[PDB]
Amino acid sequence: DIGRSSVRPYLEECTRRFQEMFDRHVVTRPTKVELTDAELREVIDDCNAAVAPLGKTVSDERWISYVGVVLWSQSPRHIKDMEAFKAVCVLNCVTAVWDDMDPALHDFGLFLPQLRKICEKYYGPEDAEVAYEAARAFVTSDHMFRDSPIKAALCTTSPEQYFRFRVTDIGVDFWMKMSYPIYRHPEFTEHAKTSLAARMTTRGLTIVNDFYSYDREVSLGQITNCFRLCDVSDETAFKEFFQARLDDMIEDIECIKAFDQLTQDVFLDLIYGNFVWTTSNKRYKTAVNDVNSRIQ
Amino acid sequence: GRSSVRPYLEECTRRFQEMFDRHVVTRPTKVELTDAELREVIDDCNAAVAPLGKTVSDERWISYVGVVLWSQSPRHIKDMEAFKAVCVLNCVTAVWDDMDPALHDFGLFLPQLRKICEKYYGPEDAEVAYEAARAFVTSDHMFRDSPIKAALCTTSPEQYFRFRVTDIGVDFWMKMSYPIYRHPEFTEHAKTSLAARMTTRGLTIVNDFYSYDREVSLGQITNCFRLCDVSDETAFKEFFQARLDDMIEDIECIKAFDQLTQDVFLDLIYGNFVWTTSNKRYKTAVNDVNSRIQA
Ligand SMILES: [Cl-]
Ligand SMILES: [Cl-]
Ligand SMILES: [Mg+2]
Ligand SMILES: [Mg+2]
Ligand SMILES: [Mg+2]
Ligand SMILES: [Mg+2]
Ligand SMILES: [Mg+2]
Ligand SMILES: [Mg+2]
Repeated sequence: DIGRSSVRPYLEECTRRFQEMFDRHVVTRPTKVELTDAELREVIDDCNAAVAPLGKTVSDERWISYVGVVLWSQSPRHIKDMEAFKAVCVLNCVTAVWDDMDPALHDFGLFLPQLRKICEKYYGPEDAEVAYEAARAFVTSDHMFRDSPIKAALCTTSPEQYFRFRVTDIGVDFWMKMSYPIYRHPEFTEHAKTSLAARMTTRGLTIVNDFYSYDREVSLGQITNCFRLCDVSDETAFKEFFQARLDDMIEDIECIKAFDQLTQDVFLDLIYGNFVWTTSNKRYKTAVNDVNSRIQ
Repeated sequence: GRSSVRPYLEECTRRFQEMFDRHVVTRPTKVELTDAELREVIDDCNAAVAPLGKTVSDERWISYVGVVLWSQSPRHIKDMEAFKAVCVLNCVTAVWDDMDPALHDFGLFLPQLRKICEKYYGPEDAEVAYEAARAFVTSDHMFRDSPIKAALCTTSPEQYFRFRVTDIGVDFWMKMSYPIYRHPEFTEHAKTSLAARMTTRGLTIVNDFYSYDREVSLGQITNCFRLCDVSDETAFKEFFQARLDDMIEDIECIKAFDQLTQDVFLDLIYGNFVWTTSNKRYKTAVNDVNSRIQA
């Protein structure tokens, strides 16, 4: 019940502890990519050009709120392909719309060609297929698991089962497989394609997202959130659960430091940058305001 | 003696089997190949690894291929050409897994993997199977003397099994096996790698226990039982129970999948155990079936 329906009492302390953790384990700050107004407008118009078959209009402010994760969580010091950057901007945004849509509106025949059109505009032939398959797999997974028994089992059993589901469902495998062309770094490209890149970063992305999206998701009956494993109405059990998740994040980050310099740079900018964006998006500042729910 | 799980061999085998009978229930069935299929498979295996210069005996091929014969899901098979492809791809990449890396020639071996995939698979599936084979052999190579491998295999069971999702080859297996079944739900789980992540621990814990002696004699660190002091019967006992607990949890969550997919997942884990307990490979440290000869 409502005594369990929000993580608001822990908002300030957990935000502080998240930042404390990154300052002591990552150290290097994330950094915005600033697109021009023309580049931002190109991205947005391509976004509108992808969801228009599905019928709905999406405001500039909604697009800008979706695209911030790409602006904050890539690795600017290592970028070599700004066309691949813009592709990740568009692909991220249009599949976030899909993630927010009611499944009865998931028209694959109309939407999948639009995803391919994006990948072919921005990527070479081989990259286009890799980016497109991951986009296809991501939107199919989100459709697949709406009120699936599989999701219920994997989210309610253990943190191990839940994070295993999230390697795909949170979109990080997709992210890696559309982002390696930005960097054109051979080791990073191989970790992206084995999905080791996604598995190394899944928990740090997921735990942060789950904390700040918890209120919205429970109000909408969405079960894919690790803090639904613990009783968030008891401070003691919550704090103990939360420390376990910080420990998870720390172990991952320290193992990431065994990767080569450029690769760990990208991995860590992703995790820390997602945190910075997540704490500045109004999507995650009520259960249900007008920038995150709508309609069903 | 410190690198051997020999004192634990009988009890752990019994406990493994008891676990499967209780939690899986239905046993695996071994695929019978005719003489012509088996000779087609071995001929293509030899043709594929010939440019790497190391002869491989029929007996060695048969030892590699048994895992495919035992760990697929016979009552759901629809495409025996894809089945034969998995036989060949499994065996040739197992030889690669047993090669000194100085003999890894990607320029000679990668086109042999492509030629196998194009023979047995439709056009999309040949790409999916080829990429996963490429991913597997490249990973085995690039992690051979690697601080990344050291970190993931020494830190925690959690980091270890994360590396094994790729390293043991199960993601490869799923991406080349889905065409055998033509089951739409199974094909998607294969392509997201959820299939692989559900089955990794049950495959890895079994294989690790029985390949431990061989691996530590060859200086191979990719084995979860190197996380515990196998010379401490109390510490080993507690560790082994924790790994059984991991297998049980995975298996009970697999049962939430649709009936066919769950048959394929559980046949894979249990069939692998049945094959492993009768593979000669695992019966010495290094024997001249599974020798990767060196130095
Ligand atoms: Cl959900
Ligand atoms: Cl190894
Ligand atoms: Mg989602
Ligand atoms: Mg969502
Ligand atoms: Mg969320
Ligand atoms: Mg190996
Ligand atoms: Mg091996
Ligand atoms: Mg082994």
